[PDB]
Amino acid sequence: QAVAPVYVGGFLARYDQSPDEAELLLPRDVVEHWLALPLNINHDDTAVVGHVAAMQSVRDGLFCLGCVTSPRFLEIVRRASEKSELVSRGPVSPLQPDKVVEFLSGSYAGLSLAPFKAVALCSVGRRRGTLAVYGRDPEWVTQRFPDLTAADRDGLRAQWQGDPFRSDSYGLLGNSVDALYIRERLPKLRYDKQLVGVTERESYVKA
Amino acid sequence: EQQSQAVAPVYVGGFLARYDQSPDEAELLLPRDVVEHWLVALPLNINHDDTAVVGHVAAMQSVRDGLFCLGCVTSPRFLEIVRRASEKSELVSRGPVSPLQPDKVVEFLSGSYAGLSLASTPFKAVALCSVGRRRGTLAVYGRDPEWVTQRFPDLTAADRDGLRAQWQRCGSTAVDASGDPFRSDSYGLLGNSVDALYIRERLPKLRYDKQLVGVTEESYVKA
Repeated sequence: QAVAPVYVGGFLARYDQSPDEAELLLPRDVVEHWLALPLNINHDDTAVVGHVAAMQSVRDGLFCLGCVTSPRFLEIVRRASEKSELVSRGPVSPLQPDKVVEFLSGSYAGLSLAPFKAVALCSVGRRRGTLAVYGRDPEWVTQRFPDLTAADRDGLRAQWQGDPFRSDSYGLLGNSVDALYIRERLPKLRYDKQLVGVTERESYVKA
Repeated sequence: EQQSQAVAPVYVGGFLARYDQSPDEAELLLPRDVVEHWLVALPLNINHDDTAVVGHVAAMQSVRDGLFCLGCVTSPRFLEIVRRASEKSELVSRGPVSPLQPDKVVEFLSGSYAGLSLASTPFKAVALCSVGRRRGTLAVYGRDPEWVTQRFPDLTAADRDGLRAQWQRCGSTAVDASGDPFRSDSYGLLGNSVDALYIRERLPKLRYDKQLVGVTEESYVKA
């Protein structure tokens, strides 16, 4: 099923990465101290598509696993995915094509952490290393990140084991044009890929 | 009343090809002698998608520096989709460069479909796209055909007279026959938008085009 739930994993922050804006600083102790959050689209709270299913502070940063569950959102995505050349091209070599997952991978390639508040799926995160990895199996999703240990995954696994989306296709389309003008979006995304060791050769990542 | 001005027609102009630009790919070659020979309004669509016709081409003219065209976006359904999406754009909310009146629809089109692409009897259609494969194909949107043509420094007063004779002569067209020619929807445009995000060097290409055609000197262009 295309509209079945979709899991998304990735780091919300990389501790060894020094941000340009002081406003983006997120030290380890701060995270461990203040450590379900809604999952929305680009910080629009009228665009909640699911929830954060797990959060773990690991060696390199704060890892998160979210679950996209909104039927309204997933249907919009399904329909849009059918009109995407990128999606039609499919994944690399062995991965099974999955239109909904691939469209999400292409559109919201990054994560952004807004106690806490919420995690937003965005075209690219302001913090580096925040690549979003989508998949149908949460176990598979966490396995895409070389940095995570079995113990890391054990902590995450324990955590993840009305329709909140109050937006529409028009809203996502308006957001899509903003994305086109984020400076250095692809370079930033590729840098993130490198930092977290995730490749398009073993995931649905499009950057 | 206000949302009415938003869905009024939108004119778009720009070069479909630059005679001064040597393309790396042979399939993109379009020499002046050829254009003249080849040179009933052509349809205007979104990224060469036949189910996404939004208007027609009002004028086409081979000038000194290339093939220039002027199109008219008329589709009520497409214009309404664009209007709704434009209300949810941070880019559009920031508005245009000072003197220009904010125009959500025009700004959304300027941002999304910043390029023009010719669909090679010889001429079949013109496509609005995120960025053209031929350099210098920047798309300039506006509510007035005259204003749009005036954005391009290369065009002479004589060049504009020829284009004008064409669009003032262009009354009703076959494309926009007895109804909306658009056979797509917001989902179709949304799907196309993800594709645009992965076009390499999109902004640098758009910036290069803008300078090449002198539009850098005021308009709704977002790049």
